[PDB]
Amino acid sequence: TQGYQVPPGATYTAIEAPKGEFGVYLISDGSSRPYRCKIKAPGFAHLAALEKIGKQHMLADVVAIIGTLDVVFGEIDR
Amino acid sequence: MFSIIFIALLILLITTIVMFLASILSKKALIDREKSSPFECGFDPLPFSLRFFLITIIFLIFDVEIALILPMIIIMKYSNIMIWTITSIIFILILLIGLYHEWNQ
Amino acid sequence: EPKDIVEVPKGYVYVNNKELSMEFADITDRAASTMFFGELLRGFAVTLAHIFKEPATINYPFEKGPLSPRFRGEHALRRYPSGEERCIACKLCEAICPAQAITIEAEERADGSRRTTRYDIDMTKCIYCGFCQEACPVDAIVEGPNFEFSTETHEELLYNKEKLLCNGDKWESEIASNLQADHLYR
Amino acid sequence: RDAFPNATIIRPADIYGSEDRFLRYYAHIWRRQFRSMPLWHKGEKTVKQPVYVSDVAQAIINAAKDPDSAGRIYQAVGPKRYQLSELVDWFHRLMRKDQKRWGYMRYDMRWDPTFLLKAKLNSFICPGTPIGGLHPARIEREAVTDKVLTGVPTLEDLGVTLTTMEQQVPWELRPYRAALYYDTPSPPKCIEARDELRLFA
Amino acid sequence: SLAVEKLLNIDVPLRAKYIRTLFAEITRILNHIMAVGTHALDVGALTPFFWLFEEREKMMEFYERVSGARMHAAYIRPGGVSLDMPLGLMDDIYEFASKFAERLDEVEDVLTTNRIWVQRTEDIGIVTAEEALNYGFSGVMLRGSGIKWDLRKQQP
Amino acid sequence: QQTLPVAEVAQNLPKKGYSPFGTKQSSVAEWSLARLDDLLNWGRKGSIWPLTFGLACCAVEMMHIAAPRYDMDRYGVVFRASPRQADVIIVAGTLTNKMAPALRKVYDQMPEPRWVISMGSCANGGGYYHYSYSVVRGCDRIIPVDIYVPGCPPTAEALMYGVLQLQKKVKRMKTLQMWYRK
Amino acid sequence: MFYMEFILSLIGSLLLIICVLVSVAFLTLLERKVLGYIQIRKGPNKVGLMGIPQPFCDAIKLFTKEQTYPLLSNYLSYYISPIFSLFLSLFVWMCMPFFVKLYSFNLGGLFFLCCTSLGVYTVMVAGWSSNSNYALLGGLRAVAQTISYEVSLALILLSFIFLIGSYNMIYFFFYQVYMWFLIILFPMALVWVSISLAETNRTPFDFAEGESELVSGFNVEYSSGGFALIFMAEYASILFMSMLFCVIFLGCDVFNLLFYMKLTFISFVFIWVRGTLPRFRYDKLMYLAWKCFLSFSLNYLLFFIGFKILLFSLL
Amino acid sequence: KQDLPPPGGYKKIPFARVPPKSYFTGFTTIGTYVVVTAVGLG
Ligand code: SF4
Ligand code: SF4
Ligand code: SF4
Repeated sequence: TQGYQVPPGATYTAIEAPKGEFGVYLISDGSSRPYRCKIKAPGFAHLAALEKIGKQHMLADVVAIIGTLDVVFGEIDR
Repeated sequence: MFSIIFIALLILLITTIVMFLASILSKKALIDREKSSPFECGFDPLPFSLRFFLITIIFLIFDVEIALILPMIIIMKYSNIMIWTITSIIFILILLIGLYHEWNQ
Repeated sequence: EPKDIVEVPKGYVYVNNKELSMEFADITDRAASTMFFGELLRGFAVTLAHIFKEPATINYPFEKGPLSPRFRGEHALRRYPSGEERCIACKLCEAICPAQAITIEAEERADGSRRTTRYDIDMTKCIYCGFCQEACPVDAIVEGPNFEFSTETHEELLYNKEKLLCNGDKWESEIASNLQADHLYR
Repeated sequence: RDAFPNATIIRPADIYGSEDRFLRYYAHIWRRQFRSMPLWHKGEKTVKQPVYVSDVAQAIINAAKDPDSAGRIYQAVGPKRYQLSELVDWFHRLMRKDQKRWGYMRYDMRWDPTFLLKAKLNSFICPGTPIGGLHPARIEREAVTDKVLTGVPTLEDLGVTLTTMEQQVPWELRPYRAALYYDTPSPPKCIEARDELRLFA
Repeated sequence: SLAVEKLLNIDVPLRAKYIRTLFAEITRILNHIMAVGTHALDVGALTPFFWLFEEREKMMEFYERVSGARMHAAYIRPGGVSLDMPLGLMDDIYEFASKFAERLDEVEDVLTTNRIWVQRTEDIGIVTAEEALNYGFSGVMLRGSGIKWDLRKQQP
Repeated sequence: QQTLPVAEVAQNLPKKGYSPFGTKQSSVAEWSLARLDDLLNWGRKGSIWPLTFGLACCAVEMMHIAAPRYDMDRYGVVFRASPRQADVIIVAGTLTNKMAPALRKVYDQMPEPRWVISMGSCANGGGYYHYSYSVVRGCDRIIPVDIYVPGCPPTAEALMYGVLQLQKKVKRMKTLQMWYRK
Repeated sequence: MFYMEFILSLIGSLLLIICVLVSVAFLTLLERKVLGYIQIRKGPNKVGLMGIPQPFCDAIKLFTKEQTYPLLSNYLSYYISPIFSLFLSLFVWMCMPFFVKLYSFNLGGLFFLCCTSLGVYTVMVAGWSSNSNYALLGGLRAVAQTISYEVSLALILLSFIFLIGSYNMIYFFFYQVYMWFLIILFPMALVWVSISLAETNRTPFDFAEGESELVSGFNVEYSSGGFALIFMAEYASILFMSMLFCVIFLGCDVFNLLFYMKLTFISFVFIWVRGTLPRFRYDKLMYLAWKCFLSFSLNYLLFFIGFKILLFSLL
Repeated sequence: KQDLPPPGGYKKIPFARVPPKSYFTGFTTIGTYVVVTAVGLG
């Protein structure tokens, strides 16, 4: 019915996703619900450099760049 | 050549008749503002390129050059052999030297 | 064997670390592979060898692919072997439903039982996660084996109590077999 | 009204909008004849007061909700009267047909039996709906001017603000514009009551 | 689960650790099959997409056996795993992993060292070491450029 | 429901036939229009071309009917990237507020007949982000949907069951009979 | 002049057009079937019996759907590209080597180069009239690759005409009576396969008309009959390239059934490279068409200039 | 019984890259092409 009482505190864990580093910044207020759960997706930081990488490349070059960036936009858009 | 005109006009007439009957057979629905719009992926919406124009110009120069390489198959049995060989070797060799010089510069 | 540009450590493996060979035999081998399409010939042969392989097409719907006894499909409400409905309106499933699809309204019946007056599962909202069957103290709500329940109309996926009871009546044999073959894992 | 006594009768004059039988009918290739539109008495005699489809839909809803509209005839007409020649010229100004290379010309329909023969053949050969709605009933409907009746209520008694023509119609005829030749439009002139009485004299 | 377990100070058993390691590696192969198939569809070679998605469907059958869903298993929970492994799951995982290497070699026979794939993948989008370090790159984008950072060994 | 017929009862039942209308039409023109509509629906159900519209996770199962185990290509079903060349749009994923005019414009540029398959709980009814600030509560508020495939990631047998249900809907389309009765 | 020559020429040309169109439909069936068998999956099935009337299911569907337009006002320029595309694809077949006389094409290679030089014209009107930036980009890219290998194709066929001594296509038969030209011209066989997959848009040269970097190059706004005529024209170009490979390299063998078996085999090879190779880039394809293939063309044309001079002294 | 490995363990799962057998050699390919075209010229 109501979730297990996590002690109040902040942690940031991060493991090796196949895309990169997948991180959870989980902050709990002592209740059964999390106060904050920020998700570090590696595809967001990989996609943030597309503006510099994609300049002075061709169109098929950019198609291959998103092909090799290994981005999934569910975690990028969160 | 007169039979070629008749068969080409028949192919054109058959294709226009097939497309006219396809336009009759096409399902006519209500025309829309957004259905007539040009397709850009998703959300709705090029200048002159000089590199493609010099690609067309290189194609034109090589096409007119090929149009002088075209006759000499017939002429090989009906001309002077030394003159024909000198012109053919000089023709393709100057073409190759020009291609390699435009590659290097 | 080409030399290493970067010395490979013990716990790592390096790709594209080989030096480009400069002896004339390897240069002629790479030249013949470039000129005569040898690696493209190997790719064409590997492609052509898969025509002679068995096709993996499983010919739906005469032959259907493998499932599991733990499989999550259409939610359904079970019944006791005596015939009384199992759902005691205890509302842990709605409390644990993360998309909040389940709506339960309960009144006391004429003999004094706790059983529901309304049990609705929005299957357009249900995410088929199986938290309700784990949070069910009796074995009332269950994930049935059915997944061929695509509907023509949006309202037909709003499952009532009578639709869930009819699903429990229809799918009772396979659900009971899965629960008999799966209860010691849970 | 003989069967259902408390039946509300909304009478639209001519309804314009998107996917209509007014602007699309005056927008079609099959209506024109060699870049020239035939009109009855050059479109000058007939005066039409067209109404938007959202206005008559709001009138239908306001009649359905308010129960004082039982058995009352509601004249559904627009805000201002226009004659057909100025309407068609304004439409062709909106579709960028006013350029001199297009060759726009308005001429009398009664001198042209070929157009009526084309309309009859179009009503004949079409199995479903005729193309452009060029049945002779639409011809007689565009021939008949819009006459309002005094003492019979108008949609402003149903509490709907009628949309003016110049706000809505350029949005409708924006996809219908022609391609510009390689070589804002003026609004049309409304016809008042005294000018209509002078024209019909 | 490691976030909630580090908040709760809860240590999982060793069988749960090995099950999560094996399914994380199965997940890693599934992700890289999706990456290779998507990249080959974007470049143009559409054959290894289906050639590897058969293998991907076999691992999704493994996920379906262990949890009951082909994806979104909801299987790893804070405190271990939700359900125990069914009997004979590893007797299929071993046969599958024995058969997977020949399919890997068949993919590299058509994708690796094909000159068109090299022309679409070599000297394209060059990322330096300071680029990947400053711009927050992680994983393969770190290790494409030469950085030896793998989080499965540095912080186990 | 109805009880599915017992084989003692079903042996007395005659064969259904291919045509849902039946060959018992009275007029010869009505029968000819019925067979022309049967041929037209056979041509339409013989090849529907869905559009590559993959919004979210559901689409990972959508490629799994492209996959060699399920093999959508032997059902007339093959993906087309351009919306003009496609018959079907499969809404496979989560329609958001920034995604709404893109989906509406892509559907409006598709030519009619237009059948829409809602794949997954985010596509129909909103689903697991139904109470979100930037998720449309199902795609039925924007695009008119003919088939609704239920599972959160529909198994690929269930998506192909939705495809076969769409083929049964296309086979049940009555156009020329309605024209004769219009 | 005898009228049965005109009557039989008309009958043979119309029979050729009909059989080419039905072979285009069955070539689409063959491509969807064995292109599936390139991977593990099966081809078309379950329609009719064993998937045979699947192209007729395509033809009934494509001739019934709503003919949409890239703009609402003026769209007659949208119509003239599939008409001329199918006209050229059915008109190029008149220079096929027929041993029983249909058309006495003494210059058949020039006719083939003419129809290929109109291929750029039909794809240019395909690109421009579709009113989209994707359509213009695909049309410019297709015009770029087709005029880039037009010069190469002219030089390769010009090197082949030196072997037979004339421009008559039936003269390929008399010079292949002892052996095929696949033995003597195997780098020319690989180069001619790279040529024939470039003028007709196939997967190795697909930056013009692909589904990855563009959604579609010049078929992006073409649908409901126009796409059907364009698709039939492209597959007729594939059939013509298969026949023209089978005439030049493989022995012409026009009567034998083994010639048409080899034509189906070269169509199988065209679908075999459809499933295998990835797609080239714009810069690498400008490198390929103007440097490597052009240098090979001029060099091995010099080789046959020397060889035809050497045999002229010996004969 | 629980889901456990068999006694003696599983066999060694192959993970290395084995190349396909390459019969041809570049000198051999060039020489055979030269010999084949020299017979073909005659
Ligand atoms: S948890 Fe089970 S018994 Fe309790 S209310 Fe839900 S379905 Fe009924
Ligand atoms: S499976 Fe999950 S989403 Fe569906 S009713 Fe049960 S708890 Fe709710
Ligand atoms: S319905 Fe389920 S599987 Fe589909 S997009 Fe939504 S969360 Fe993903």
